[PDB]
Amino acid sequence: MEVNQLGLIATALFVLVPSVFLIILYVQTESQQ
Amino acid sequence: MEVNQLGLIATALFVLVPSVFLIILYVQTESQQK
Amino acid sequence: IPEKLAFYDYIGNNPAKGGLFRTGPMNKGDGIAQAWKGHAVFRNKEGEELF
Amino acid sequence: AELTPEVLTVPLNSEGKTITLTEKQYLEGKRLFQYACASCHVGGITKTNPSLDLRTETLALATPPRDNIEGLVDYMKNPTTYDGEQEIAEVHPSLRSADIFPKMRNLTEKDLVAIAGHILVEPKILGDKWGGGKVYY
Amino acid sequence: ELVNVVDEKLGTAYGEKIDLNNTNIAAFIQYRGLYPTLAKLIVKNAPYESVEDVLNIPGLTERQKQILRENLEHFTVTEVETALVEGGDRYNNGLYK
Amino acid sequence: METITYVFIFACIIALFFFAIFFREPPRIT
Amino acid sequence: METLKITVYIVVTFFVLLFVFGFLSGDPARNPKRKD
Amino acid sequence: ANLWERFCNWVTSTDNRLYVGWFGVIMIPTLLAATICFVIAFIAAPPVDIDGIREPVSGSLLYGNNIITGAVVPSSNAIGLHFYPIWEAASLDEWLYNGGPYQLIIFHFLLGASCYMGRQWELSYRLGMRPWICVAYSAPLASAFAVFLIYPIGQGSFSDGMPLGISGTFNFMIVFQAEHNILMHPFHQLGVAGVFGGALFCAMHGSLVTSSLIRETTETESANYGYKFGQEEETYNIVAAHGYFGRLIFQYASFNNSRSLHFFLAAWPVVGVWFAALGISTMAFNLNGFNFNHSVIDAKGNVINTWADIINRANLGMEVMHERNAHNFPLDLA
Amino acid sequence: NPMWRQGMFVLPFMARLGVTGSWSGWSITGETGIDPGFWSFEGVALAHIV
Amino acid sequence: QTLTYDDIVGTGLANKCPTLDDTARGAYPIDSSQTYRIARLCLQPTTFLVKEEPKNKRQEAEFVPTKLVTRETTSLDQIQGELKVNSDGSLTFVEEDGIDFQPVTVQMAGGERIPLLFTVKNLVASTQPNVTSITTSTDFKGEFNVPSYRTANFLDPKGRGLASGYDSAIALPQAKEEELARANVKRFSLTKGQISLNVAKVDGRTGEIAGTFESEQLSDDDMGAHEPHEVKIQGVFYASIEPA
Ligand code: CLA
Ligand code: CLA
Ligand code: CLA
Ligand code: CLA
Ligand code: CLA
Ligand SMILES: CCCCCCCCCCCCCCCC(=O)OC[C@H](CO[C@@H]1O[C@H](CS(=O)(=O)O)[C@@H](O)[C@H](O)[C@H]1O)OC(=O)CCCCCCCCCCCCCCC
Ligand code: HEC
Ligand SMILES: CCCCCCCCCCCCO[C@@H]1O[C@H](CO)[C@@H](O[C@H]2O[C@H](CO)[C@@H](O)[C@H](O)[C@H]2O)[C@H](O)[C@H]1O
Ligand SMILES: CCCCCCCS[C@@H]1O[C@H](CO)[C@@H](O)[C@H](O)[C@H]1O
Ligand SMILES: CCCCCCCS[C@@H]1O[C@H](CO)[C@@H](O)[C@H](O)[C@H]1O
Ligand SMILES: O=C1C=C(Br)C(=O)C=C1Br
Ligand SMILES: O=C1C=C(Br)C(=O)C=C1Br
Ligand code: OEX
Ligand SMILES: [Ca+2]
Ligand SMILES: [Cl-]
Ligand SMILES: [Cl-]
Repeated sequence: MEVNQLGLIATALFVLVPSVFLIILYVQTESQQ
Repeated sequence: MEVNQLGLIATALFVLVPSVFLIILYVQTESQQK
Repeated sequence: IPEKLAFYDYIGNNPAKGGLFRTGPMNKGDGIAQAWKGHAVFRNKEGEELF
Repeated sequence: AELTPEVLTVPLNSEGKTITLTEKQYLEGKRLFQYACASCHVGGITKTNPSLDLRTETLALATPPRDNIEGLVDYMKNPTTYDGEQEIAEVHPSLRSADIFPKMRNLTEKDLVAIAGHILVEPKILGDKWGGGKVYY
Repeated sequence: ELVNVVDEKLGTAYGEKIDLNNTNIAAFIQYRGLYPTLAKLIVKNAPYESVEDVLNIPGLTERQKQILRENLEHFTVTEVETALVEGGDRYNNGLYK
Repeated sequence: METITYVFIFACIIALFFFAIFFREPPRIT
Repeated sequence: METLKITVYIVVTFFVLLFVFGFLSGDPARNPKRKD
Repeated sequence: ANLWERFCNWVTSTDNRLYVGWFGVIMIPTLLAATICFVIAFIAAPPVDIDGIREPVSGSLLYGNNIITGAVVPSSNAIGLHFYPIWEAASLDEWLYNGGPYQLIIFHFLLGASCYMGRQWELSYRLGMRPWICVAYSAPLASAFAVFLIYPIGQGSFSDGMPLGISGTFNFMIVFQAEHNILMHPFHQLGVAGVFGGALFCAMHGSLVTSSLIRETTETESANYGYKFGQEEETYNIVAAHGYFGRLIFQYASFNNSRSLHFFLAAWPVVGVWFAALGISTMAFNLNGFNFNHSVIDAKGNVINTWADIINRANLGMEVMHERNAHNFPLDLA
Repeated sequence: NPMWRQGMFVLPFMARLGVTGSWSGWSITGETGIDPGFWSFEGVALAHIV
Repeated sequence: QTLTYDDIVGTGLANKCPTLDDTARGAYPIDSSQTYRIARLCLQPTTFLVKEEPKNKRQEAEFVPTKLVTRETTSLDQIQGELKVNSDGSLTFVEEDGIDFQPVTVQMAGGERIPLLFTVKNLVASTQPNVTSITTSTDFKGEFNVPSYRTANFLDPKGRGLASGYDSAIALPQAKEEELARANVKRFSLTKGQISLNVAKVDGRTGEIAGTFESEQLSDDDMGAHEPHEVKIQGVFYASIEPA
């Protein structure tokens, strides 16, 4: 299928950037006293 | 220039996955009791 | 001569002809092989076979 | 716009005599057409044979001509194929076949005239919608 | 080049008259006396080299022959087009109202 | 590539279901 | 196909029998209040 | 101490992380079978001749679909309502061509979801709860029965069951409107009132309780920390909430009784969706929406169109185009 | 166009030990209409996922 | 001992041609003065083979087995027509009517689906000369027509067709048309097929014959969108011959 070549990087960053934002916040919450 | 179309995602993930690994470890180090 | 035998006698199937960042299948390089063209015999004007 | 005597004036016979129906007759014709005919001829088409419709121009080219009261009344007594060659009372409702089409059993001569007048007046109201089918809904 | 043979046929006499060799049978309703009896015979005994050949259908009554003669001016013949005559399409071409 | 991407996201969601159910923060009465 | 059919019939019968015999096994009394 | 006694105790145990129970004994294998077949078919099944006219429709990701267009395609119109399990096909290749996966999925799903509903009764009994959560769930479940089973029965074919996919769902909706004028059916209108109203009252209840939370936290903490799981005191002031909403409208239009309030919140969407399901399930037998086509007529007899006639024109466009190669005769009678 | 022209990496290891056929009817030696049983390339893959 | 619809329904027997006993090794006399017809011809395919399309184009392509995916819907039956006695004693069957086609889809190894219109439409088939009696040595050989698998009204998934439909790719309003011409301009196929009938059993008393057939024809070309494949069909046949 002739899909948009930028679809992959768009989907990958759309998932990864906010997901890693949440993981960063979660992990530093767990590590608090 | 007719570059490899997977070059972009490969470079992006190459930067972001290990960088994010380090940022996670640093921030949860800073937040530990001092 | 079987096409398969002739195809082994071709450098594009030699595993020492590649490159570290030339990725993917061999077909991505020289193409998807379709048919043997046959054996080429070269001759000069005198008619001697040349190799 | 109104349902006037002129709208209700339709050809009586093939010779060019006209007849002017009453509004009562028009109402009777719609009622009786729905009672006995609309199940196949709703809107002036023919559900079981869409090649033949009830447009006045189609009826005029039928054999014998059916674009007048006498032709339509005769059709309801002894219906024929479009070319007049075959009598079809055995598969089309008629006074002749009231035994197998029981809704024809109580239709009087007066009723047939009213149904015929409905078939002729309605295209004068609806134009190409009559006999047009779903394209014109 | 690639050509739609039905559209092409519309540029011949098929687009102007009833083609005795191709036209679907419902078209004979356009004129008095042709449908269904003569129309069935016409389609069943097609194709025809010329329009007048329709008069050679065996079994016709004299009135039937007279009806054909009066309507020859509305008939034409073109080469049989496979796409118009396969699938029983001359008897039912999938068009209703 | 698209198919891999769609199935990957789906697979992550199913994994998320597993952790959200079996490795949830346990409800505690305090 | 024949083996597949027989296998599924056996599987279905097993679970259906579990269901019926399970609810026959004193189900009213399996509550936290009155033992019926 | 006997194995069947011990097994019954584990099956009906209130201490399993996920309750099993006797309905669960049917639910778990049937839902796993439907889930596994659905996932594999959605990814990899070849095209399916849904309308029985040797015109296979591609549903799977590997055969050119994305998440929005992909589907598990209903079984062939040639099958109709015939039972088409795997062992009825000469081969898996035939089974796939004819839409076998669809029947396997929907039959296992409908059985499993019915057992899901019984399981809701069962656990509530084991926990000493009142029993009617399962009655609330009967509304979505009846809706699933309507589009996967009852509508196919009425029309004579699982090829008219709702497809298992996003665009296939829209296809079912548009054809349904063409053939039943569902928008003009009062049970679908009650359905809309049910889900619009459910959404409205959801936002309403949410906002009113949130508005009257008792102060228990500081400016920097989430107010959610003001509630502790299992505390005996209510966490909001319903007298304040009612005092607000009774003044928004008038006093008697507002609930001060939490039990009455929450009963209303249960009943309104459940009743409405019941009527939605009955809408599909009775249009399954072709009792269709109101038909006011050509209802308004002037003094001469000219049709005066209304908005119903414009709806009709849109319905006609759907009608004449749908399944463009499947109809040979002038009426679409099923 | 054998597997090694196509960048296939695990396909040769399945074939090396006797998995040569597909449930879809082909074999890697070019046959048609073979029944590999369950232990086709697809069956091997399914077994590893489970 | 006579079966009814309810004896047969759902069994698959409805797609099977009649058979004759092993004792049916007789001879049916042909009177060159009598006219005859085939009252019923039945053709039951037992194997579909599709010719492989190799790349080399100098290797001999073979017919390979295929998997039928459209179920027990394949047989031709109730076929009838004139059975002429020619001056040289040969017989010629001229097909006139019957259930003389079936759409069929078979699948190659690897999944490629091959639809075809399995047919003997307009069959004309002749025996060898001097057939004074039809016996187990009689053969029929002939040709038939293979019309387009879809007829002229058929619309593709984007609404394009021959006697109906759009004549362009309307979802690509400003694309160049030349590259889409083969998909946009629908064409109606008409080709020839060949068939041989080998009589294996003859009931002289009843005029019934049965045997094996092999036929060869092209498959669906999707109204000209792609090249058809060559198909070989093998099976059994039954025919009842009658004085007419
Ligand atoms: C033993 C490992 C191995 C081997 C020998 C192969 C072999 C093959 N693969 Mg497979 N693959 C593998 C593992 C392997 N794979 C894994 C783990 C995955 C999941 C990611 C895949 C997914 C995969 C896909 C999706 C595809 C292949 C394909 C192929 C074929 C072409 C490969 C190619 O172009 O590489 C090119 C090689 C490189 C570009 C080399 C990378 C060099 C790295 C980046 C160096 C990094 C340096 C590092 C950052 C420095 C650290 C320094 C610090 C310590 C200071 C070839 C037959 C292709 C094929 O044709 O399939 C039919 C294909 O499409 N493979
Ligand atoms: C709880 C377990 C369970 C249940 C209820 C079902 C049910 C079904 N399966 Mg599934 N299946 C299961 C597990 C189950 N399956 C598992 C674990 C596998 C993997 C091996 C499969 C693999 C499978 C395949 C591959 C297929 C099915 C199919 C079916 C359907 C046809 C079954 C049939 O003909 O049985 C007939 C058996 C009987 C009639 C005997 C029952 C005997 C009992 C004791 C008598 C009482 C019956 C009566 C209704 C009483 C019920 C009591 C109740 C009212 C309280 C049916 C929806 C087929 C399908 O989906 O076709 C569309 C199909 O092709 N199943
Ligand atoms: C512009 C504002 C507006 C209004 C006033 C309505 C009103 C209505 N819609 Mg419509 N609708 C709208 C916009 C609107 N819609 C838009 C933008 C869309 C998308 C295009 C739709 C799509 C839509 C569909 C598909 C349907 C409706 C339906 C309805 C009816 C039921 C609605 C319902 O239960 O909601 C939920 C709200 C409640 C449950 C709360 C109460 C709502 C009632 C009607 C208010 C009564 C107030 C009272 C008369 C005031 C008196 C005061 C005094 C006595 C104190 C109702 C007549 C249905 C219908 O046509 O039924 C015949 C239906 O099927 N709507
Ligand atoms: C604003 C406009 C509007 C609105 C509000 C509605 C509203 C509705 N439509 Mg109507 N419709 C519209 C316009 C509209 N429509 C138009 C323009 C058309 C013509 C094109 C239609 C034609 C139409 C049709 C043909 C149908 C609807 C139906 C409905 C109802 C759908 C919701 C439902 O079925 O819940 C019920 C709940 C469910 C269906 C969910 C079942 C869930 C099961 C039990 C469990 C599933 C589990 C799942 C697989 C896994 C969970 C996740 C996992 C992690 C656990 C709802 C009343 C449907 C209906 O009434 O169904 C009865 C229906 O069939 N509409
Ligand atoms: C459970 C049984 C089982 C079976 C029957 C298979 C079968 C297969 N595997 Mg799978 N696999 C399994 C479990 C299994 N696997 C497990 C548990 C894993 C995760 C570790 C894998 C991960 C895996 C991968 C990554 C791959 C396979 C592949 C394959 C295929 C090729 C086999 C091969 O070349 O191995 C060759 C095995 C060896 C050469 C083993 C070397 C043994 C060393 C030398 C032993 C040295 C230590 C020993 C103690 C020394 C002393 C010995 C003493 C006798 C003197 C074949 C279908 C291949 C494939 O086709 O994938 C699709 C492939 O690439 N498997
Ligand atoms: C191809 C097959 C190959 C065969 C090889 C062997 C296969 C064995 C497979 C076993 C897999 C075990 C997984 C256990 C996971 C688990 O739930 O454990 C969690 C708990 C803990 O087990 C608890 O375990 C306890 C003991 S212990 O902790 O495990 O040691 C025990 O005391 C307690 O009673 C028990 O409930 O188990 C339960 O809560 C009860 C069973 C719940 C099962 C739910 C299935 C739901 C399916 C829903 C429908 C499909 C939905 C699909 C996607 C939405
Ligand atoms: C379906 C069961 C019908 C009912 C009820 C009625 N008619 Fe009909 N009509 C029907 C068919 C199939 C045909 C064509 C028959 C043929 O082979 O020619 C017709 C035709 C007519 C016509 C002739 C139309 C024309 O010449 O263009 C007329 C005038 C007509 N029908 C009138 C009519 C009346 C008055 C009816 C009720 C009393 C009635 N029809 C019922 C099918 C059916
Ligand atoms: C559809 C096919 C099945 C139809 C079956 C019709 C059955 C009609 C007669 C039922 C006989 C009763 O048999 C019933 O089953 C099981 C196994 O014997 C018994 O055994 C059970 O006893 C106790 C009851 O509290 C349970 O806790 C325990 O798990 C179990 O061992 C039930 O106590 C008995 O009441
Ligand atoms: C998890 C899915 C299990 C499906 C099992 C498919 C069995 S397939 C079946 O069994 C044998 C395979 O070894 C063969 O001998 C046999 O010919 C084959 O048809
Ligand atoms: C582990 C589950 C396996 C799911 C995929 C099984 C399909 S089998 C699949 O079929 C295709 C079409 O017939 C072929 O082209 C392909 O070669 C073959 O691998
Ligand atoms: O959710 C609600 C809460 C209160 Br309080 C009320 O009066 C009405 C509604 Br709806
Ligand atoms: O219209 C409605 C009336 C009541 Br009461 C209900 O419960 C749901 C809907 Br929708
Ligand atoms: O199939 Mn699905 O859709 Ca119920 O209507 Mn008839 O069929 Mn078909 O057309 Mn319209
Ligand atoms: Ca012989
Ligand atoms: Cl559609
Ligand atoms: Cl139809």
